Amino acid sequence: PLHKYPVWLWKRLQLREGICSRLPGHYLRSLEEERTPTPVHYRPHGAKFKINPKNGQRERVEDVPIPIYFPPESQRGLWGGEGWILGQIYANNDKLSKRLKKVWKPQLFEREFYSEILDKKFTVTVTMRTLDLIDEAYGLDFYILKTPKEDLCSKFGMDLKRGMLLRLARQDPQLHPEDPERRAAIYDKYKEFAIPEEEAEWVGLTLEEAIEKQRLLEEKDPVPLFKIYVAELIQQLQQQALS
Amino acid sequence: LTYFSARKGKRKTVKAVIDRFLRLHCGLWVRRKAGYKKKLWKKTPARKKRLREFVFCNKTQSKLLDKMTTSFWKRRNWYVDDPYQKYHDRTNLKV
Amino acid sequence: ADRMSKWTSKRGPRSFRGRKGRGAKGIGFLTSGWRFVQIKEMVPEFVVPDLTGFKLKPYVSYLAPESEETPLTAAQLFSEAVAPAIEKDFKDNLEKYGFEPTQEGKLFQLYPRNFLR
Amino acid sequence: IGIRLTLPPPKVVDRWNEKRAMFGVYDNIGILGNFEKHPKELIRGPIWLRGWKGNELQRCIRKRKMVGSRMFADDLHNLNKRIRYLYKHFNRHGKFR
Amino acid sequence: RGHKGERQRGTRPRLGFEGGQTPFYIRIPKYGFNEGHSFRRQYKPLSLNRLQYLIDLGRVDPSQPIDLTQLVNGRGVTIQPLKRDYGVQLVEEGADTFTAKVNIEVQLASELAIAAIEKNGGVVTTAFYDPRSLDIVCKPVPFFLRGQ
Amino acid sequence: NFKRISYAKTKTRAEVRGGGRKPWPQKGTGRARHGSIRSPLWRGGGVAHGPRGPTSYYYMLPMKVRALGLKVALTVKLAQDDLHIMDSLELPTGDPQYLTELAHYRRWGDSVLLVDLTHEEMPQSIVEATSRLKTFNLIPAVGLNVHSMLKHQTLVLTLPTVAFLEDKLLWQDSRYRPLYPFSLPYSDFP
Amino acid sequence: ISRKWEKKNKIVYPPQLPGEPRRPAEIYHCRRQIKYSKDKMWYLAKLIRGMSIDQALAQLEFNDKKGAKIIKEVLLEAQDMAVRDHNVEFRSNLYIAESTSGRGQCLKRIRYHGRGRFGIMEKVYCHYFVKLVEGPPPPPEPPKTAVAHAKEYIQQLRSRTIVHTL
Amino acid sequence: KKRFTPPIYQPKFKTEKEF
RNA sequence: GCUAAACCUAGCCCCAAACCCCACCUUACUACCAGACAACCUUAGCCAAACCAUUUACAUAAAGUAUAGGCGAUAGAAAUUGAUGGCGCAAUAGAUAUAGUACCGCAAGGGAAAGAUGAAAAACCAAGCAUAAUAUAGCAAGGACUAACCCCUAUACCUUCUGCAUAAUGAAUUAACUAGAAAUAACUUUGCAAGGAGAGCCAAAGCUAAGACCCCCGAAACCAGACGAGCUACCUAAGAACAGCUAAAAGAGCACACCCGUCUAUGUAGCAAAAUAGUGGGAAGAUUUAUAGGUAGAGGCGACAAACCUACCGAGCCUGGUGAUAGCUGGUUGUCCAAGAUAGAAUCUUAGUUCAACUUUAAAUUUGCCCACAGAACCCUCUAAAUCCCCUU
RNA sequence: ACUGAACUCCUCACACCCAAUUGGACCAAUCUAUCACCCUAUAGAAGAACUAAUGUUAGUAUAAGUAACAUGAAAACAUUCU
RNA sequence: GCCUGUUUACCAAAAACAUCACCUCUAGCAUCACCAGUAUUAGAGGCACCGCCU
RNA sequence: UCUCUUACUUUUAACCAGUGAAAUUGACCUGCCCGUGAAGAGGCGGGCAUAACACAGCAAGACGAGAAGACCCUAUGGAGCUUUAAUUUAUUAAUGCAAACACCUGCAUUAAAAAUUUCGGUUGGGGCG
Ligand SMILES: Nc1nc2c(ncn2[C@@H]2O[C@H](COP(=O)(O)OP(=O)(O)OP(=O)(O)O)[C@@H](O)[C@H]2O)c(=O)[nH]1
Ligand SMILES: [Mg+2]
Ligand SMILES: [Mg+2]
Ligand SMILES: [Mg+2]
Ligand SMILES: [Mg+2]
Ligand SMILES: [Mg+2]
Ligand SMILES: [Mg+2]
Ligand SMILES: [Mg+2]
Ligand SMILES: [Mg+2]
Ligand SMILES: [Mg+2]
Ligand SMILES: [Mg+2]
Ligand SMILES: [Mg+2]
Ligand SMILES: [Mg+2]
Ligand SMILES: [Mg+2]
Ligand SMILES: [Mg+2]
Ligand SMILES: [Mg+2]
Ligand SMILES: [Mg+2]
Ligand SMILES: [Mg+2]
Ligand SMILES: [Mg+2]
Ligand SMILES: [Mg+2]
Ligand SMILES: [Mg+2]
Ligand SMILES: [Mg+2]
Ligand SMILES: [Mg+2]
Ligand SMILES: [Mg+2]
Ligand SMILES: [Mg+2]
Ligand SMILES: [Mg+2]
Ligand SMILES: [Mg+2]
Ligand SMILES: [Mg+2]
Ligand SMILES: [Mg+2]
Ligand SMILES: [Mg+2]
Ligand SMILES: [Mg+2]
Ligand SMILES: [Mg+2]
Ligand SMILES: [Mg+2]
Ligand SMILES: [Mg+2]
Ligand SMILES: [Mg+2]
Ligand SMILES: [Mg+2]
Ligand SMILES: [Mg+2]
Ligand SMILES: [Mg+2]
Ligand SMILES: [Mg+2]
Ligand SMILES: [Mg+2]
Ligand SMILES: [Mg+2]
Ligand SMILES: [Mg+2]
Ligand SMILES: [Mg+2]
Ligand SMILES: [Mg+2]
Ligand SMILES: [Mg+2]
Ligand SMILES: [Mg+2]
Ligand SMILES: [Mg+2]
Repeated sequence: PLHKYPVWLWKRLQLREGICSRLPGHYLRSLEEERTPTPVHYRPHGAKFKINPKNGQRERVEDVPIPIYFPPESQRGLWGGEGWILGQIYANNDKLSKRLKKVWKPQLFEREFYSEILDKKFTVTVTMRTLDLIDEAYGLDFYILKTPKEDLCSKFGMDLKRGMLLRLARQDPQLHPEDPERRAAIYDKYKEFAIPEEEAEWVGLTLEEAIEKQRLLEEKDPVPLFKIYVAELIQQLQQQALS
Repeated sequence: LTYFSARKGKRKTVKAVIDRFLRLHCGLWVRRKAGYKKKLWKKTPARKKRLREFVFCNKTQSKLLDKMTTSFWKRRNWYVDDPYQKYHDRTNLKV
Repeated sequence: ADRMSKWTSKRGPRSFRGRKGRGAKGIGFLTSGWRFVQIKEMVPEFVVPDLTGFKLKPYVSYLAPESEETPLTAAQLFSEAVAPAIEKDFKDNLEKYGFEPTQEGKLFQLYPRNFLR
Repeated sequence: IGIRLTLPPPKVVDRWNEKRAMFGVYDNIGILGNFEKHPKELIRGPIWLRGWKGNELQRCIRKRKMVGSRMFADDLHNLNKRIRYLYKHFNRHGKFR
Repeated sequence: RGHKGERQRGTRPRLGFEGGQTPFYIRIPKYGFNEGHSFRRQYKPLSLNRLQYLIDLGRVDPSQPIDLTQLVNGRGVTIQPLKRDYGVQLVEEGADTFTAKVNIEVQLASELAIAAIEKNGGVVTTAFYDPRSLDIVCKPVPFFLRGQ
Repeated sequence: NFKRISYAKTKTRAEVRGGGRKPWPQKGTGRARHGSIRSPLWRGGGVAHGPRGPTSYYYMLPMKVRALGLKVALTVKLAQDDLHIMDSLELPTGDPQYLTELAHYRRWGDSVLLVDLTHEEMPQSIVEATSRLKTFNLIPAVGLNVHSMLKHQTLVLTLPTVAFLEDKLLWQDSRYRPLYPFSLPYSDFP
Repeated sequence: ISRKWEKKNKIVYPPQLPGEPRRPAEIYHCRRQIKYSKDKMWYLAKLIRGMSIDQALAQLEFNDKKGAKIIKEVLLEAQDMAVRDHNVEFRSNLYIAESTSGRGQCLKRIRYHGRGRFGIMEKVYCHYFVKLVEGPPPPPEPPKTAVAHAKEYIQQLRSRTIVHTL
Repeated sequence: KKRFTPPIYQPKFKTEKEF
């Protein structure tokens, strides 16, 4: 027979049914949205149309992203959308020659970064692209807050984003205690990224982590039916006495 | 050739034919003589003139090219200024 | 080579045959020298009542009225046990009426059940 | 001995049941109804061959294209293999070439 | 099916294969006969004979400005914009016996066709139509149903 | 045929369960060479050339051809004295016995195809009379078809149905070649 | 399977007219699914064909084949039922008009051979059938004498015609 | 080389059938 | 008259619609003790290119178009357009399924067969034989005959082949099953007609629709992922065995158990898918062996014999790609009639194919064959049968 | 002189003897639409026809009642003996 | 062929493989083999006891 | 062992009783000689012979059964192995240049190791020529 729904919609159906259904709306929308990552390993075309030299006609041109493999070690570091390129090459760059499997790996450096919002020194395996992006963003905190998930491409990066956003939302006095002026200066500097604490809590959570968080939120020991029956009987007797 | 394509189920055209032969709507296929650009220094003027000419094809060659090209290539084309416009139809042809 | 037959302690070498049991619940532990220390508290003590004078024979007389089945419910138990006292003291601290906040501290805890049968 | 020794049970066919009696009605829905509905819209059956016809390879290609995502795993594997085999047969085997 | 060989086995080589000899369709040099065919503009011919026939049968009304929409509606010409047709070209055929006075707008026109139209008191103008406008003008009702 | 969709399918040797391993080696066994126990030769094997998938027999005759077929059917009925025109299909009563007796008295055929202009306005009397009958079938004007006209011995038409059929079938004569489907708006087509 | 031989005992003939020869009694008996080869049973059957019941019993009593005992039991049962049910006056006035053996339902077993190969054994079973007819056994067909044989030859000579002519 | 074809055993039920 | 024969429904196929008490990860199905170890990583190959090496597919329309491509086999868009059951099976069929059971394999895994009464059971026909063995002589029949045989005539069939009774292949026989799928262009028949078509497409009588049109089994192989060191190769842990005699701390001698297998005989569907009897080598050592563990196939292990790795290892087994491919062999199933044997060229090509020639069908037209003179070379001194051409007939 | 073909004649009737291939006329059975109603007709369809593949499954033959297989002896069936 | 031993389980048990002995080459070193070792050691090999010559 | 074989015992064997396979098998009403022929006849031509049957031996023939010959050739069919066969270095080891302030990454070069694939045709069979 035939399935009622296409197999590619089964994950979305599971999202719509169950504890995933009880997950907050903003988190579900963040999971759904699939904005394309910034080009890293391919040069994007300048425009949507190009005059092809062969026949001198205007043809639509599309940017097909190069598949990127992110090894698990990447999720413990900050690679600026950079990963392993697992592909193939033609030996001597001629298609009439042998085809060979080629893996291009990024150059990883161990560096230390200071987070003003977190007030903590983090040692991170980083790429030169990530360093350049940090310089462009004018700091690790700015880079973390500005970069979306699809470009940050790091569970550690998203956890840092969640921590920074949570501290911004709560205006935590734990940021530089006994220095309220400095704390206020930092919070004002990173004000524009402040969001509600409710959203900041779920920012950057995987689906499994969100499921666990929701379960831990809604886990309640069953109320004894003694209390429910007592309340109902008290209410009924109150009605009898009143009327 | 591909009689039924795997994506559309249609008959495919052999582009090698399109790159070498011209079909006249009457059913005639025009071609250039092989070697017309080869070793012209050793070829005589008459041979060069023979090789520089556009040549028709046999009945069997025409049938083969028709089989190797799809119907789109056999349509009636009203190009703006076609150098072969007058040759698309036969005149005073008996049988 | 026999896969469809149940795995029992009768099958296998000496070690297998000794190690596997038949479902009997443990009664104690093993100390040095393979000496079995039997713990009395782990031995199920059958609390058999005194049947002397009991008037309920195993079978019921066929000349007995038939009554509708009424599976006891939590609401029914509350009505028959707690509701009278609740009404009396409402006309005139749920622990006094009977509610126990936590099963802990009891010999027979209802959940997780810690008693046999 | 491949022949039965008894007459088969009589087969009675109701030539005037509802289906036979009303068969063919609305086949001219288009020409007789201002062409609001095409007669092919009266065809009830598999989604991938409603008002469409083709050989086995074309039918398999259309089935995979239209309902392939909703097919069962082994059925879809069988359909892919059938498409592969039919491609090879129709494009590489036959008397005429 | 024959006897053994590839023919009976149903495994004879592809069409165009010549047993290993360089095929006919490959030993002929490549020439740009059909280079840019999909980019060459095509204009359907509209002979003055056809125009007179349509006018005489009333399928094209000469009392109103005649253009591509009116020709298509009268079924005097069949335009296929998807097949790189860019419109209609007037053709001198039938010029001698053309007598209708008409205001016809086409895409291309021959000198003799223009001369005939103007001699019969009519007016002729050549108007360009890019593929999208050409499709819309040839089939206006579908465009109006598109809602754009 | 055009509505026909045969749902007959057989498993080919690739789809029959199992049959992956070679039953026995090529040589030395003294038995016939085989590559799988599910080849068409084997018991329980596949079907070499069987019905494959749900197959459609859909094909469309030209609408002019189908309209001409309707016209020819009507002419055949009239010439063979099976066509009966009516002012209206209103019956004195809804009793099927009355309709059957009327047909028998008028010497109609064993089967009568009654036609009315539109489904909605069909008289309640005739609706009730024909709902219980098997060989008397009531259809709207839009439902007329050659197969039913031939299956039913006599064809009963009303005057508005006659006008409807005349207009619809005659339009095909003297209609243009379509520019686009007639469902879309035209200058003069309803 | 077929069991017509048993049914053959249930046919009832119409009463005979007074001026009609007395119909000899016919008794059909059989034993089914005997653990014996029908080929071996056939020899015993053929041996007892056409003989009186007593002679057949005497011959079988002193035969070493296993089937002999079974056939003797079947013949004794046939005699008993002929006397009790088929109104046969004398036990000894019966002769074996028909005696045959038929194939029974056989079971298939495996015989193991020397190199992982095998054969298909057949646990053979056979049926046995007898028809007993009342009256003395019919006399054996006498060997044809020289006189009769020469008479046949002369008849053949006289039967000659002028072939392929008017 | 040495050419050996292993014996093929028939299914047991065929010869284990009973009345 | 025995074996037997049949049977109708158990169910299944394709669609539509619709989204779907206790025990058990240790040796699973085992009540009850200090954990830490936790997952992402391009498919490949067969095959096609007649080799193979780059390469080779995984609603309609635009369109098989733009493009890609040892520019070759082939691959191939987008803009834009608008989107209620059965001429199914009915127990060798239909799911493998009465069942993933029985059975087979260490394991992965492979994988069956079948039943038929009746409202109530609390009622003639396949093969093979038997009835009934056989008579001189012969493809077992035919012509016949008064007559079965005797008389005369007659070299089974299929495939393959130049040619088969061939002592070339296949076939014991019965029942059942078992093998020609389709486009382009043509042909026939309709509809309409300078237009046809239910958008797109075609059109210098076209166009729409229909009819007709291309098989089955078989490798050795290749790749991917699993399963295998209970056999065997080697190794690890901790064990066990080795009488007696001679000699003396021995890779010592004779010789039991034990291990092996030199030679002979038997056996060769065997007792045995490697055995038996005798004979023989070692038998305190580099020995033999029980137990548990380890090394896994682009591999392991190897006192190298290309040994052994679960009976078939020049590289295991199972599953999948896979209906691999095969120019090679075999097979390719109703009746009847008709036409039908014929130069060569190219080809990694001579076991094949394309073109030609021949052959078939349908159609248009007018010359086709036979052939009278006349005519077609000297080199060369002479020189064949003949040939070409060719009106008439 | 005679005998002597499927040559020829004779009386009647004529499509009724070439492999591969090709053209054509019929057609068994099945289902479907209408007929028919002791077996059919006109059409539409198709898993549409088996003397042959060391073909698959099942039955039964041939080899063949053959090759092979088995129980130490007596007895009271207690027991004894070899 | 030095020897005792090993080998193609299922056609070859041998002159073949190994073998003490001798010879060539590589390696200056530790926490999973080599190795819990360190040039008189370890590994990769050739040939084959010893003895005489070259 | 043999000249040179013989005698006996057991098994086997033959007969009786029980149980009861396998390969094979186109159909067989299954003779000899000569000749013929697809080049060696039970079946064809000319002769000869000829009641029907079991049972036990034999191995001259049925080009006997068995394994779709291992020899040989062919296939643009495989696979194993070797290479100074073609194409590569994807993998390792070195270096050199970048990048970073030895390691890792990118790019080149050199080796080891391998990997994929092929190994034309005519031919008085094939090879050599
Ligand atoms: N094509 C098709 N129609 C089906 C199938 N099952 C049911 N139907 C149709 O479903 C309709 C209703 O089925 P019924 O059983 O009569 O009624 P129902 O139980 O309400 O139906 P459902 O809602 O479909 O379960 C009828 O027209 C059936 O023919 C099926 O498998 N295929
Ligand atoms: Mg053949
Ligand atoms: Mg050939
Ligand atoms: Mg070549
Ligand atoms: Mg398979
Ligand atoms: Mg295969
Ligand atoms: Mg099946
Ligand atoms: Mg038998
Ligand atoms: Mg290839
Ligand atoms: Mg091929
Ligand atoms: Mg698109
Ligand atoms: Mg079945
Ligand atoms: Mg019979
Ligand atoms: Mg033969
Ligand atoms: Mg042969
Ligand atoms: Mg044979
Ligand atoms: Mg072991
Ligand atoms: Mg000792
Ligand atoms: Mg020793
Ligand atoms: Mg060696
Ligand atoms: Mg060797
Ligand atoms: Mg093995
Ligand atoms: Mg094949
Ligand atoms: Mg003929
Ligand atoms: Mg004569
Ligand atoms: Mg068939
Ligand atoms: Mg048959
Ligand atoms: Mg067969
Ligand atoms: Mg027998
Ligand atoms: Mg014998
Ligand atoms: Mg014997
Ligand atoms: Mg030695
Ligand atoms: Mg030794
Ligand atoms: Mg060893
Ligand atoms: Mg050996
Ligand atoms: Mg050994
Ligand atoms: Mg040996
Ligand atoms: Mg040596
Ligand atoms: Mg016997
Ligand atoms: Mg001879
Ligand atoms: Mg004999
Ligand atoms: Mg012998
Ligand atoms: Mg013979
Ligand atoms: Mg032989
Ligand atoms: Mg062979
Ligand atoms: Mg060889
Ligand atoms: Mg090859």
